Amino acid sequence: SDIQMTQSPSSLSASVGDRVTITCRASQSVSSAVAWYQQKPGKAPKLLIYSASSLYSGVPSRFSGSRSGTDFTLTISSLQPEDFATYYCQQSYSFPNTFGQGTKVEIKRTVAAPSVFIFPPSDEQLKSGTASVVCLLNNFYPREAKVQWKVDNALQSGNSQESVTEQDSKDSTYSLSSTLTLSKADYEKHKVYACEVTHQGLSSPVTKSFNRGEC
Amino acid sequence: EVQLVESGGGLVQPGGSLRLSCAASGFYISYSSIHWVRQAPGKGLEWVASISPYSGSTYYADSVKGRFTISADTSKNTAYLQMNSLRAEDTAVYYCARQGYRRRSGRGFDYWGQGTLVTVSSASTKGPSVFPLAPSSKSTSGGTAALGCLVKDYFPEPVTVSWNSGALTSGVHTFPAVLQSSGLYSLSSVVTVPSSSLGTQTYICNVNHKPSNTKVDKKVEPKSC
RNA sequence: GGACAAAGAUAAAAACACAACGUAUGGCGAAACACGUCAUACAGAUCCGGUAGGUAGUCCGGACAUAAACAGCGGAGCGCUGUUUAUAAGUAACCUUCCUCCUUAGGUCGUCCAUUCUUUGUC
Ligand SMILES: Nc1ccc2cc3ccc(N)cc3nc2c1
Ligand SMILES: [Mg+2]
Ligand SMILES: [Mg+2]
Ligand SMILES: [Mg+2]
Repeated sequence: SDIQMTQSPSSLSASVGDRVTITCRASQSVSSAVAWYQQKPGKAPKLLIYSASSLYSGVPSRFSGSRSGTDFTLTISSLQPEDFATYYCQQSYSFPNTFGQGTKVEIKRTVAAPSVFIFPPSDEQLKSGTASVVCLLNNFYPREAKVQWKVDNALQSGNSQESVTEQDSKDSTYSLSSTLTLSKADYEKHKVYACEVTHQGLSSPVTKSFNRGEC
Repeated sequence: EVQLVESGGGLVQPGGSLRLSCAASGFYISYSSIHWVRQAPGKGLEWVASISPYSGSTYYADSVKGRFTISADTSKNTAYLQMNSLRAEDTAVYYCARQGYRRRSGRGFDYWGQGTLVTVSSASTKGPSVFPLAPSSKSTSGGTAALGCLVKDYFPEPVTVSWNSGALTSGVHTFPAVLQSSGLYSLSSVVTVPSSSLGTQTYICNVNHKPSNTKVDKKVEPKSC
């Protein structure tokens, strides 16, 4: 039977100087054969802790590791701006090796309302034979937001794809784009298209809409 | 001084074979365990395979058992991962890692490569079709409007987007590409500009897709009335 | 006094040779497994009877314990249970008694200790 490593929490929000703890629970004994790593987006992981308590050469002291039974914790005594990354735990007691699902450490910030814009399909795209309508939610925090597309005030499901940016270096906010892809004919069968955003910063749903064939 | 460089990734069709290499420098692979770990785009690390020192013992994960072979060539100081009968789920960045000395670093992986991308897909290289996202015809909210381009139906990655030939770099968000049901990628790049400039200033996005040899400059302007 | 006899108490006591693979755990070797090396442990010298009175780590016989092979049971592999076999060569070799034409053998009888003192019966 393979060993499972369950990492909690999947995502954590904290500020510079915070003490952070991430835990990993093993389905069976793994003794002390546990390691932790830090992967910054687009970069290879870097070894942080080995043998589940030992600090790897050259790693900052603030990072520590503790073992209680089959539970292992990684602790940063005081966060620094360079310490915001995804963190992984790994067991190496028995093959096959297994990794934790990861924990992303993000900057904590003021609740920020999204600025919402709606872009109608371009004429070149309708000449190409497809229609895409793009909603943009700009500079908002936290990353938890919802977009409800409405064609002629009719809710649409399964035709919308979303994409979110990594937290900004300066504003520490996330931006989201939602794209609704409809057939050119279907885009030409409906007169009203709206984007409804429900976010914590938004006291009420904020909707930005256009009509088919209007300026 | 210690370095690992993976190579040999790329795009392969489902059911096809690929062979990854991990060239080492600053150490001899015979005295260490070598591991291959893959990371699917937007997903976590997944251990793939390992080779032990002085025995050649090979260990694999269930997801790859029977289809992957890990080997080592000491004279070329290089590890290898042979993948046969590949499928879309194998698409990932593959790192090779050195396992550290047990006395110094336990069983942790102390050095990794930059990774190499493996894309399993039947899609053919397509040049991106860049469309224009017009700034709001109505007055913008906040006094700054948003104008963007849509780089849609391009394979494979990556694309590069500049604005005004790179003169406009502040406030631009290029979104991560999303794979659509077609198997082709799509993304959008948007910029916020002062609304006073929308009629006075012309905004162009420059999209480059080197794999297809595609350079496009698309002008985004407000629409009629 | 001495002799024979029985019954007691006491003491004694087996030659030569006794091997060689390997397994497990842990440490170390640039070392999760394999490999090499070192340390430690295991690798029937348990119990009983007999062997014309006695002496067995090695006999003969049996039991038990432990290991291997085979059979059965439960959820190919894995774990147990039951049976068989094994646990040196060797009670081989030499010497020796008897028997058998397995006779250039096979079996079998021996190889060691049995001292000292006490009581009684009859000469
Ligand atoms: N070599 C031998 C031969 C026969 C033996 C017979 C014995 C009978 C009883 C005992 N206690 C020890 C014995 N030892 C013997 C040693
Ligand atoms: Mg006896
Ligand atoms: Mg003796
Ligand atoms: Mg015998």
